[PDB]
Amino acid sequence: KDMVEVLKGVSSLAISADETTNALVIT
Amino acid sequence: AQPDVMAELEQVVAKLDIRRAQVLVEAIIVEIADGDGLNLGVQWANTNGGGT
Repeated sequence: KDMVEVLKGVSSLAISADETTNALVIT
Repeated sequence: AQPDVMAELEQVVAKLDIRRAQVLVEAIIVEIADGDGLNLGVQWANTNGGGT
């Protein structure tokens, strides 16, 4: 969840983080 | 979605639906407390001379 925000800058490319498996889904 | 995205979403889902592992967390809080007060004191009172 925290990494999504970090990576959003780099993209800003489409990101979400799954709170459950704590995984990052980027495209 | 398009069949190309369907196959892409199908891998995303399979990775994202991985059996999340469980954690047993034991905490151990140990505290120990004590201490020693001491009150000793001597008073002398004399009718003729005086008192403390």
